[PDB]
Amino acid sequence: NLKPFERDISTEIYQAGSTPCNGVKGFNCYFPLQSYGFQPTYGVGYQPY
Amino acid sequence: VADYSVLYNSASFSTFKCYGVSPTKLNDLCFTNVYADSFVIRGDEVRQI
Repeated sequence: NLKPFERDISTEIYQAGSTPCNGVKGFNCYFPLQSYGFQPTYGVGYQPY
Repeated sequence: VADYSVLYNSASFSTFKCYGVSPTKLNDLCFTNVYADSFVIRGDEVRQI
């Protein structure tokens, strides 16, 4: 967890869970970054705020 | 008393997936009851669970 007023600009692939997988995806880790699924035609929950 | 170290840390099985709790935190954590549901399915039906 990140403390209040703390900045991390690193975009690279790092440890996700409690077990470091040493860089490249594998060894029961996952890809940390995700993208928004925003669709204009769906309801309130998918609307950006 | 169930030993989850040889069940997880040994990596003797094919795969495992956790929800809401890390697999390394299950040694120091536990709940009231634990159940085991045994059934046989196909490979394409694994994602349906």
